[PDB]
Amino acid sequence: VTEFLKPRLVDIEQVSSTHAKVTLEPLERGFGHTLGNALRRILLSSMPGCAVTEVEIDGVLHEYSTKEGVQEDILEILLNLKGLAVRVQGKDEVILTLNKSGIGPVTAADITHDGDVEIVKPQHVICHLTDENASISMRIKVQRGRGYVPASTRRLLVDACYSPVERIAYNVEAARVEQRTDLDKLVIEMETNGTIDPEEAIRRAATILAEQLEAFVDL
Amino acid sequence: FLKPRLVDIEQVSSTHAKVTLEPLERGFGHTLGNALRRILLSSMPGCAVTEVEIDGVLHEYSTKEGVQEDILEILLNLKGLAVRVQGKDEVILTLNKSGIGPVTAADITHDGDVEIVKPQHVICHLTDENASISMRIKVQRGRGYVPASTRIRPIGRLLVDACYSPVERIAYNVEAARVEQRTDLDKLVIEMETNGTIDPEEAIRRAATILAEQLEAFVDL
Amino acid sequence: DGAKEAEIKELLKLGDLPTSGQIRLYDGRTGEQFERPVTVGYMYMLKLNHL
Amino acid sequence: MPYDENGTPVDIVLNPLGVPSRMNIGQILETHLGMAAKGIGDKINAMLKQQ
Amino acid sequence: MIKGKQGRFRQNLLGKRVDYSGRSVITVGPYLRLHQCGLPKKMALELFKPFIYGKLELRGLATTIKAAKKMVEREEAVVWDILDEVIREHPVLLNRAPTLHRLGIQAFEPVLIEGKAIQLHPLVCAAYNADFDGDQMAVHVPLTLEAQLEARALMMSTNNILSPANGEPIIVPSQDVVLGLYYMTRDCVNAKGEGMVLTGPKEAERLYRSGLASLHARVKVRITEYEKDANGELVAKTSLKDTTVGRAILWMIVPKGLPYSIVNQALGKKAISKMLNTCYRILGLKPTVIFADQIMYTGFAYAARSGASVGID
Amino acid sequence: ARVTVQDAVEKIGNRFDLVLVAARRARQMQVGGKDPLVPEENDKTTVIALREIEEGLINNQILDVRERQEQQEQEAAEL
Amino acid sequence: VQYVDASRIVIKVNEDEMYPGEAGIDIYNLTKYTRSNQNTCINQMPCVSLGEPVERGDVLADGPSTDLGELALGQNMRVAFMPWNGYNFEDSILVSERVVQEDRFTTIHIQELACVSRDTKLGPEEITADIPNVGEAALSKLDESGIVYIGAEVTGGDILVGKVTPKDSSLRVPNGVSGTVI
RNA sequence: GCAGAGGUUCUAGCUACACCCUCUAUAAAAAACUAAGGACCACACGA
Ligand SMILES: NCc1c[nH]c2nc(N)[nH]c(=O)c12
Ligand SMILES: [Mg+2]
Repeated sequence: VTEFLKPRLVDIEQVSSTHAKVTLEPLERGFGHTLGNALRRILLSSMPGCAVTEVEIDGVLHEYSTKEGVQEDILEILLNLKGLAVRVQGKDEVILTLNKSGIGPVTAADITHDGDVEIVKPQHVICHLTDENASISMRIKVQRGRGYVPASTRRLLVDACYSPVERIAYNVEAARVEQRTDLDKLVIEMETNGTIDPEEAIRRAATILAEQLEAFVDL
Repeated sequence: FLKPRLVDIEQVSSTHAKVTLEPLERGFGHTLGNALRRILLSSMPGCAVTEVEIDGVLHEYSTKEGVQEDILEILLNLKGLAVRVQGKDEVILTLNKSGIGPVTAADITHDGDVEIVKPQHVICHLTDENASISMRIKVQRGRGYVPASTRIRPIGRLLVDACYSPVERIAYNVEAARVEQRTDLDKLVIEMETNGTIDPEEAIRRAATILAEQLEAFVDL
Repeated sequence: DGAKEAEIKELLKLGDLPTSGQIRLYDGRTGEQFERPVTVGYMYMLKLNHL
Repeated sequence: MPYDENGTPVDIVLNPLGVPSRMNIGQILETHLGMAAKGIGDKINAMLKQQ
Repeated sequence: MIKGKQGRFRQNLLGKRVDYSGRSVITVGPYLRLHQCGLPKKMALELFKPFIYGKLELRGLATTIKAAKKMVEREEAVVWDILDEVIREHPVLLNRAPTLHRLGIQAFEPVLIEGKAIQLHPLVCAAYNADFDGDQMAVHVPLTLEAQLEARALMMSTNNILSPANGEPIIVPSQDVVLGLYYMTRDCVNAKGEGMVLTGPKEAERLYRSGLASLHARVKVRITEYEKDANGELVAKTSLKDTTVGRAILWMIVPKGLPYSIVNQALGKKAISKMLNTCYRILGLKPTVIFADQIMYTGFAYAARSGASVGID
Repeated sequence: ARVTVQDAVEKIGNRFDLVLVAARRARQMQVGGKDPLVPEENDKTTVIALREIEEGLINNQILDVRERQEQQEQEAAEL
Repeated sequence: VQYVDASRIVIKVNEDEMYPGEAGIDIYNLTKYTRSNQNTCINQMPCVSLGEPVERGDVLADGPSTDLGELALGQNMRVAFMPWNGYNFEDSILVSERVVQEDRFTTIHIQELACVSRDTKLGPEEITADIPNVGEAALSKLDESGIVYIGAEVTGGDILVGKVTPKDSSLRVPNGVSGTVI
């Protein structure tokens, strides 16, 4: 009466380090959606990350106003800044801003990883600088926050991208075990920024929900 | 991070009670409410009749003298019968009432392990003083819904579809908590319209467990 | 000679139900509220013998 | 199944697209009036549940 | 007896009743892919009974064919596993009662379902001209390797994207998915999340699920559209385009080859038909099939999330 | 599993011809003891034959050459 | 209502209604589950109890699809007009498991199977359970004479009578048909 | 049926397309083998 089929992770296919498609064959009737919905919201809006997009404006009076001498629009740089994953810094607060720039596309590598910044993708390009002499924008996102916080709620303000998983999809199909009533089979597709592996992100989300249910474990 | 508690469990009525989970953070409360509602509605332990043997009738699709309702009507009434059992999984309850007056769950012989939540509930109406009714109703615990055909001896025993779900209607309301030290916290209040057989706090804790063991699969070994 | 819509609105007003006839609804699976409140009410339903 | 704020799950979900072409707009009026009648019934039941 | 519909030549010679055939009512079951369909468990056991008997004999579970007949009556778990193997790659013809056009009979890969009703993939329901008002489809099982190969090569629904009458997609989305996309691919002057800048369509989907931005709010989001201008080569172009969040989300469904202009409109019914036609013309048939299936899934999901409802007010 | 035969029709232009050539290969695979050249991913012989056409392992000309080679092998067996 | 039962209802007519001689009671034998012309069930359910004053022309017992004297063809059921994941695609209808759990739309179907013993050549068919080469479980449901016991649940393909080919002709449940023998 | 004869069984079972076994005067030791009479007309309903 308390024994329910316990899901087993039959496959954890990783199309890319960022993209994984974990699937559990058994689960229970109408449980795959429940576990999937719970997991989706917890990683999407409650998994903490260290990317504070808002950084100090340099050489621009307004975020909408565009700095001259850089091919990319200021808004295009802001979108790239949101993209940089930045691995969790040991210090929670944002502490790093470096604007060093060179002619052509300027990558995240120039900002560098002072202390625990640990930029996930040096290859990712922050902006394209038309002038070699001009050094501007860049800066580093290092404040820990939970989920996505918009610019309106939270110098230069950018909508925060703290959430590690860029997009997650949960799909349910009915699969019977041997000869039995069909039971929900849930496949979760997770694309991560790159701070953590998608499978590791699933593990982190499960522990976070378990802590909420920790008080009511029936001893 | 913060962890919820069942700070308040108020029994506004015997049928339905409200359960409060105060220390819930933003976003966590709505997720827990939805997951708890789904897991409670889907699969909770419960007690319902599964086999009835009226002494005087052979099949459900027949009438019995002195009984206003049909035998199948008796089975339909007995299907939604408020029964709790603790101890052994299955128990047989015997009903024997004679004379005029509608029979009720109180008329059933009382056993130590089983106590009827709703004695006032009506099974059938005895319209003849001479006539009498005798039956043995078998109650076992199960989950979800089990059709009569899916289950499974003599012609006398009648198979009745079992609805083990004790909860009938469940709603969760998420509103901002009254804590002042840290804002944005939202308390979760869950009201469970139940047949009365299941304890509210126990049902919530059991659902939380079932979610936890189902969730324990995701974390790596 | 049946009820006009105004009479149905008044009857709804008699109950706690909104007079608009649209009640905010939430998904059973996700638990997320549907936009554009849906129409909910009891309509007589018939099963046909073409089982 | 979808559930309203009170938590009552709707038993039948119908495609609303049959209403525009097959102009049986009465079924929408039927649904609204049924909701009103059940609202009356629910208030009566609530009065009856308590003393 | 010789002449007329009553007459044998019309009555039987022209149309002969066939074995391995069955009828049942139709069911939607959107979860199915376009190529596959839903087949009742019990119906399949009767339809594929000779194949089941042969597989049981090859397995050695049934020593004799009389024993195999008894096993099918018993319906033991072993018989159901044997049915799954036979059902895996034997295409089943699905025929609407009035076969006005060749599309009326289309083969599908059968998928075992608990229900007693055949399920037809929703996109092909428009092709059949069938509804779910208790419509009934005859289901036939091709037997020979020639028959199965013919079914998979030509009869299968994926092959007949375009109607024979006109070079237009006959799998054009019909009722619910089009409404869901139209709700998705719509613009509002003011809604929560308006004016934001989004990293990509993935971020648009994440914002929508978070609920911070509605489906139909306009945002400035970059779109990486691949252009097939180089014959057989995809040239990636990334640009900031002022579009709604919903259109950004749908862009993930669209393959890389198609341009972003097609999604930027309202995407009604003629619009989605033109989208499918362009997909078939530019990309291969298989990308077109995947695109159509993804369209149907996304449309149903976002129509359900939309909560479209008809009311007197 | 091949749910789309468009690549196979590229290999055999007639498409109707593709059913016939695939049928001969599939018959050889099932009734005859002929190893599937394409790896079998839990696939029926008809799908394996279609996969072989898509691979280009089997074509109408290739099947004819293999049949002729088998006829020569039968003469060698006769000795 | 002098006496009411599911089988029959007894009304004691008022003296003004009562004719002077040989009168004073009206007995209505309600028809129980009977095979309908369309294989449904005609069930007469009493709607009154003892002591209830019943006026002339009042409905004593509801018939099939009748509720308190009102025609009740079906069930008033909760309806939500929304497109839900495409399950309701063209005109399809979703239904909650709650409806099935409450047996809201469950219907009794009465199927009448007739086995005819005939004066065949080489002797007549024998209705007695003399049939050989049959399962013992099938014979157990049959009585000594071969007729199935009243109220015995049977499944498609199970034997119901004992007709024997004169020296295997016994009627069996049609496949996909099941239920008690009323 | 090696030809004749008998045959376990898993209705009946050298032909229905059939098939196999053992045995030498007649049945008895053994496993593998296979699909049944439905005509016409009205009414009603569903697509
Ligand atoms: N049809 C032939 C036949 C009848 N009885 C049989 N018994 C056995 N062992 N073998 C058979 O071949 C036969
Ligand atoms: Mg139709």
